[PDB]
Amino acid sequence: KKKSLTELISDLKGNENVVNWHEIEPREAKTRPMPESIDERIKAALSKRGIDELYTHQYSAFQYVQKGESIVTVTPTASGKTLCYNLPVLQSIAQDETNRALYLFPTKALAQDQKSELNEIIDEMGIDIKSFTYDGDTSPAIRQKVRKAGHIVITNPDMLHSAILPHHTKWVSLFENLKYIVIDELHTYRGVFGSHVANVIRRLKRICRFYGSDPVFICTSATIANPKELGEQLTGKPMRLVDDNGAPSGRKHFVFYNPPIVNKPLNIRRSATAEVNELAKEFLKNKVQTIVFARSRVRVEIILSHIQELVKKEIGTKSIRGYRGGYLPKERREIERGLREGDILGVVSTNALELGVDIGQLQVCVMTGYPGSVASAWQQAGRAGRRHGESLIIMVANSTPIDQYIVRHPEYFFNRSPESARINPENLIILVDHLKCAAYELPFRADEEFGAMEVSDILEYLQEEAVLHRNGERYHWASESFPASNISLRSASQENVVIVDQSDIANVRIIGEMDRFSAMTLLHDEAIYLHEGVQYQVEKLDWDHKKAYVRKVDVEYYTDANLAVQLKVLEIDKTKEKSRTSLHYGDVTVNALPTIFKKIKMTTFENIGSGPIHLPEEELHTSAAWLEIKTADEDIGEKTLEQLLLGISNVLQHIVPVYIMCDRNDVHVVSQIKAAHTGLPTIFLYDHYPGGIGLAEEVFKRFSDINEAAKQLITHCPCHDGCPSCIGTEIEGIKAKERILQLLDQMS
DNA sequence: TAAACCAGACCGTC
Ligand SMILES: Nc1ncnc2c1ncn2[C@@H]1O[C@H](COP(=O)(O)OP(=O)(O)NP(=O)(O)O)[C@@H](O)[C@H]1O
Ligand SMILES: [Zn+2]
Repeated sequence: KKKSLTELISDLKGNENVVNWHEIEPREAKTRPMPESIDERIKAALSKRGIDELYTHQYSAFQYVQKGESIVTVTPTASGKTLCYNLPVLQSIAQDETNRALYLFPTKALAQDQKSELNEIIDEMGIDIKSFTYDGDTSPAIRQKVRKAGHIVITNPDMLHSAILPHHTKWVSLFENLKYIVIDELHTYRGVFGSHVANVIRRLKRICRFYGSDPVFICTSATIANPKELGEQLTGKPMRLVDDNGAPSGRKHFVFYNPPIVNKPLNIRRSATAEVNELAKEFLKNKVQTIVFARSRVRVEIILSHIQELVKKEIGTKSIRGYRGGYLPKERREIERGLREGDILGVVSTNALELGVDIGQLQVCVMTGYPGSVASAWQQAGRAGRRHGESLIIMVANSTPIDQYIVRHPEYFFNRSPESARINPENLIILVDHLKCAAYELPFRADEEFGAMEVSDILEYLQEEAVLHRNGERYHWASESFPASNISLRSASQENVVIVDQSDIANVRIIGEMDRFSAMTLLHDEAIYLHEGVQYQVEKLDWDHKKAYVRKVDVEYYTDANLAVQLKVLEIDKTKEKSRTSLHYGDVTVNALPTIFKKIKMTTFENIGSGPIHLPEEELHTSAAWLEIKTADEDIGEKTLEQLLLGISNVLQHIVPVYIMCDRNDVHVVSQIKAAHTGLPTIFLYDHYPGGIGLAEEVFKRFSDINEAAKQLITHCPCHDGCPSCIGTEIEGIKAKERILQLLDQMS
């Protein structure tokens, strides 16, 4: 009636729907002694924390930083990440208490957690070293004190952009004695957002070199293929990489699971949801600490409900919690604390827990479908694993062509190294914005470089635009305006819809948040919102004021709605015809229609009703490049053509971010069989950004190279006929690669 | 697919 973790592994190993088993060997610690040049109080505080010797990567980090070489360390989960930058910083401040340090954290939550850990170690040390967070949530009263009292300042790239750099005169104390700059999640600063952050760091560099201090960069990265490369491109300093993980590891089983078949003629497999519910059932009933990742928020709530209902009989009510970003802050801090301290047995989470928050180590990880990227899969996997014991990671594939491809061909996943991080810090829009901010902070000499090389031409352009005035060889700010306040480092942002519960008007409370775009389908005027298994019904969605008023009624079902997406070219402004195709660049609009939502019983998963959603067709206006296929009378069948269009779309989504150095999400590639304005099959590439940010323009400009590199990728892909790294394994004839390549020929 | 962020200081009225 009680099975151990190893016994449960044995049961899984045999006679199952398992399709692959991958054993990751245990790794015993590799270590060096604590450098006894360290302050004795620091050694004692670390000895209390079980840190008597250092790991190889921690030691290498310390020595590298001690000599002044900038580092980027790839410290996995529970591998002593924090100490790599905490030891140099605390050492150097304990040496000369006039020293200071910047911590750059991608979120405010991680900033608060780092402040907490630093405060604990500082209290154990006994020296009056103050570490403050200066994010947006810092109340304006304490900000003045923090500027001139905080030895360690913990912020965002965002808050570095908007407040610290432009008021560098109010941060004198910090800037004159800046020895270290910590960047905690290098990989999250990629794509266009990384392009912005790069120029933010350039402005930080110029302020530092002005105030008389050249600090050294300590970066932490996830497992991306180019960590040193992204680190150098982002910091602009020579980066030396810390690869060798010297932390203790345990046996790790990484298993591919495929639901059984329930109707072979129609070839429908069981829900990955049901198999995951039952697997987490078996693991949590035996009190095994388990993380269960789900691809969407709704599936997170569904799996939470099912798992809790099936396991409450044996384990209890309060042992299993959910996790998604729309939760309240206090809620998420408590769930993190509970996963850490060991009083939460199971957690069902969105990808929000791929982010390196400290929830400790899990024993079992369950993936309800392939996350969508190799790096995300490996991140979800690294969330489980004891220091010495065993660990198990089950990836229950679903009915996705990509997931079933991983299942039919498991070597494909384990040979692909995780994705690369690409930024273009010389995007015209981004570089111009940040030049304006930098000039506002300090007058910029024309001959002096900004990152790569001289930028005097853009400075002439800026003087022409009444914004800069040129005195001598330096351009001064020539406008009463404040540039950094109207520039958003992640302008693909939004106001969020606040979820308010007017049940009793005596105690009306905010129960959560949700991005405006998602509220169209998850918080419509009769939606059901599930907040950690708690049922609410949206009474009314105030779209204009970003509010969703709900009540706590108890029903049997849950709502799901889908968005019909459209794309309409407004006007073509640049175009180039060819022998068989035509390539245009112009303005397009993407339209999202809420249409109707469906009611589905939670227990049976059967449709029990439908309803309308009366919301506006929300349209995004942006720029796009697109390719029209010219057809004669001798033309391909429509649906063979459509499948070929989908293949070309996949190949383009792979090649374009590589060529124009941006992220895969910075540009979408949509296929249309009969475009509305021409009737001709078309491939659209539009960057999803309110203002056209020039990705589609560069796609149009360098499109021939993109095309031929696409052909190159198709021919040098190791698969038979097709895989999800090229034409996407969903064309329904033989020799699909050849047809795709021929279409690429007619485009070239 | 989910998720994330944004002057310092003064002014005029409660
Ligand atoms: N030299 C050491 N000896 C013993 N334990 C150590 C040592 N260095 C680090 N640790 C342990 O490391 C644990 C947490 O590591 P940490 O510095 O937080 O990186 P991390 O867990 O990988 N960050 P994350 O990837 O977001 O989870 C603590 O519980 C420490 O006890
Ligand atoms: Zn392939």
